[PDB]
Amino acid sequence: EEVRLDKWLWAARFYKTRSLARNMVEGGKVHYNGQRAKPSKSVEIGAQITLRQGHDEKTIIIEKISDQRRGAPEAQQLYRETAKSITKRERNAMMRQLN
Amino acid sequence: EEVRLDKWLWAARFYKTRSLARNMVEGGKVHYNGQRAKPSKSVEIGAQITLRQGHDEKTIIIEKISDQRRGAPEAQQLYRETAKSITKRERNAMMRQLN
Amino acid sequence: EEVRLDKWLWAARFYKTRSLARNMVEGGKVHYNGQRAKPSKSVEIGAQITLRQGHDEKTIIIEKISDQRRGAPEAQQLYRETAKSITKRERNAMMRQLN
Repeated sequence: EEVRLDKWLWAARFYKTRSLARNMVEGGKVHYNGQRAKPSKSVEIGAQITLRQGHDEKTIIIEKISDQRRGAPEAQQLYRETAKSITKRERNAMMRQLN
Repeated sequence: EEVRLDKWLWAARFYKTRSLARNMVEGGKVHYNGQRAKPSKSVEIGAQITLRQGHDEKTIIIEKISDQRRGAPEAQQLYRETAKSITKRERNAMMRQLN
Repeated sequence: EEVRLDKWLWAARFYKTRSLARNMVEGGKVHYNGQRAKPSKSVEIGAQITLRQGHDEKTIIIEKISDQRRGAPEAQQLYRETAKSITKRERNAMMRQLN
């Protein structure tokens, strides 16, 4: 019911290890509702996370709270990425091919 | 718990002001479950809104009912845009200047 | 509410008849959490369904459980498609007759 942001990011399979997720938050690469955050902050439903994956930026809305890391098909249910983020993500994807 | 459509649209930050939202609903530029509606209609969870935000059309599903207009990061949780609406917005968009 | 994968797929308007839906699961054309399934498997919220529609594949998450096939505006609320599935569809799309 109460889970840390680093934990949650890990449970959602955004980062491979719990350490990587906690390093990523701490290095300011993850926002929570548009701000820098602690990795021990407890996640809320309807919160906005903005995170960096490889070269992508993703903004996702927390749908659900788990402290368990599960198979890929089963982790997706915790979050939806905004339409904003998707189009924006693929537009920069494009550009790199054209470069 | 009971919120007007014009109000909801304002809270969701689709229109900047409440008054413009009611003018938009009155002018048929907003659909509620594929039909024209009154701006005083009480919103439901899981309802379909179709609206024009500029030169685009957006179809979104109400995720959450609030009567509070809040910051941009916090308004996104009220709705998700359909896969249909997204692909279609992007279809017509990159259509406009290659023209 | 206890609903078949069968009925659910039909209620969400993925396949036009209840029989076609039962046939698609039975022919292995529908995955449930990355596996082949019985069309009698009871559907759960947050489950991952991967299905063949046209020449496309779609990955969606169960948002809601209904056993009622309702109007198109009203069915969309049972499910969301992942961003991944969306980009994958349009990638294989654009790539199609651009050929």
